[PDB]
Amino acid sequence: VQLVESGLVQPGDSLRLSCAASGPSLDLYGTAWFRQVPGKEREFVSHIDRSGITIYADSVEGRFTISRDSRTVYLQMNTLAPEDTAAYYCAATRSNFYFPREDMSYDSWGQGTLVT
Amino acid sequence: MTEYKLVVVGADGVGKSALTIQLIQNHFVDEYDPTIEDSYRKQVVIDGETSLLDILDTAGDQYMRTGEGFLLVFAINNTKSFEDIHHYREQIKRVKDSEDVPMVLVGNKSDLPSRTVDTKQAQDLARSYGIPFIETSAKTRQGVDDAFYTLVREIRKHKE
Ligand SMILES: Nc1nc2c(ncn2[C@@H]2O[C@H](COP(=O)(O)OP(=O)(O)NP(=O)(O)O)[C@@H](O)[C@H]2O)c(=O)[nH]1
Ligand SMILES: [Mg+2]
Repeated sequence: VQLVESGLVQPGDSLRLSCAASGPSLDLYGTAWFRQVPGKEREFVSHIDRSGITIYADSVEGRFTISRDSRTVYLQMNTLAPEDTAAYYCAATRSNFYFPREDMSYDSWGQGTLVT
Repeated sequence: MTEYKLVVVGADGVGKSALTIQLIQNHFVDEYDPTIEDSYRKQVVIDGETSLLDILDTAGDQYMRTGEGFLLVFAINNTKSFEDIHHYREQIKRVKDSEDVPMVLVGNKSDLPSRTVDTKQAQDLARSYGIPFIETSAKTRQGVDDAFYTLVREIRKHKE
C-alpha cells in the first residue's frame, strides 16, 4: 500500500494532516502517526486500528484526534506548543498481531510532513 | 478495550522470562536471573482489534485463579520440565475448578542441538488435551509471536 501526507503555526493554534492510502485490501489496515524532532528518536503519536479503536501518546492525549474516512486517515492537531515542532509520518499495517506504538510493526510509510 | 490476563508457567530455567522479554522488548536476554513474579501490561492489536495484554511471568494459586489463559512452557533439552507439564495443567484445572481453561503448550530452546524430548511427544500430548503446540526459541524469535498470538485468540474465543 502507498501513503501520501498533506507548516508554521502559533502556540495555541490548530492544523490538520491527511494520510491517503492506495492498494489492495485497504479495509484490513491499521494506521499510526509518528513524529520526529531533528536529531532525536521517532516517537509514537496516535493510532486507529482496523476495527476503528483509537489510542494516543500521553503527551497528545485529549489534544489530538485521529480519524478515518470510511480511504484517508486524519490527524487533527489543536492547542499546539513549541514541543510539537517535528517531522510527522503516517504508517500502516495489515498485521494480525502487532504492538501499535512500535515503528518496527509498520511496513508502509508516508513521505513525511514538516510541522513547526 | 478488552483486557487479556496471560500467565506463563513452567519449570525453573525453561525460558519463561526470555520468551516474555523477546515478545515485548525484541531482544534476547542471555543471562541467569531467576524470577519471583514479574508482570507486564502492554497494548497490542489482535486481528485488527486493540486490546490490553497483561502477562504474568511466574517462578518455576492466586495467579492460577486470576489468569484467563496459560502458556505451559518446557525446554526441549530438559526432560523433567516436560514431565512437569501434566502437573501444571492438573493444578490450573483444580484451582479454577474448570475443565475449560484456555492453554497453549510451548517447547522452548529449539535453536539448541542437545534435545532430550522428541517434538512428536509434545505434539501428541498437546493433541490429547485438544490444545495447540508451538516450537519456540526466545533466542531466534522462532514461534514467539505464534505462541502468544494463539493463546490470546483462545482466551478471546472463550470470552465470547
Ligand atoms: N539457546 C537458548 N537459550 C535460551 C532460550 N530461552 C532461554 N534461554 C536461556 O536459558 C536460561 C534461562 O532462561 P530464563 O528465561 O531466565 O528462564 P525462566 O524459565 O524464566 N527461569 P525461572 O523460573 O527461574 O524464572 C538463560 O540463560 C536464557 O538465556 C532459547 O530459546 N534458546
Ligand atoms: Mg523467569
